[PDB]
Amino acid sequence: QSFLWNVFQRVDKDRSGVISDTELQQALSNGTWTPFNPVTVRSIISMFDRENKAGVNFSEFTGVWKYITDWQNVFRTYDRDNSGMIDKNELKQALSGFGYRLSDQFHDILIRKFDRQGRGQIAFDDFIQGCIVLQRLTDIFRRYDTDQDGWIQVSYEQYLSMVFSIV
Amino acid sequence: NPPPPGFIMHGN
Ligand SMILES: [Zn+2]
Ligand SMILES: [Zn+2]
Ligand SMILES: [Zn+2]
Ligand SMILES: [Zn+2]
Ligand SMILES: [Zn+2]
Repeated sequence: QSFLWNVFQRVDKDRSGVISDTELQQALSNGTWTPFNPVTVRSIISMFDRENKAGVNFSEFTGVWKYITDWQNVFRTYDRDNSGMIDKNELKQALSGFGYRLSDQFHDILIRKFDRQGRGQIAFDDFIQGCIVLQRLTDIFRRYDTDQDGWIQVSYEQYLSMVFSIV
Repeated sequence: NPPPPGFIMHGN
């Protein structure tokens, strides 16, 4: 009750009562001393921001703290070598939760697309944003995956519909 | 010696 509350305080610098995007960012660690991915921060904020205030109050921050510790739980387990980074061999073991098993060097496309560190591995902040994009893509896929076998057959319009429904 | 992934509480 105060545990979640005394986390909210230490992250609220200007004491306005709202965790700003900048506040949550520099109160977060990707584990590489580089600034936490602002795109990742912006996403987690807007997910639990309900009055457009581009931030979260204690009510809204509870969802944020839960949403971020649940991701650290995921990151902690698949980071078996415990280097603070998820490598390709550890990525295969991680992205298994999306249903269809993916090819081995499809994990080289994902790691090229979402790694900002550029060291051929995936950090915690980039891991969250990557899955956010991935979940966004699979919701679009599941609409046409009625068959439920990981394969869809769509038209030209439906394809364009899928592309422009990314937002 | 960077802070572990996620929320950083004071004292690293
Ligand atoms: Zn604030
Ligand atoms: Zn690792
Ligand atoms: Zn490794
Ligand atoms: Zn089928
Ligand atoms: Zn230290």
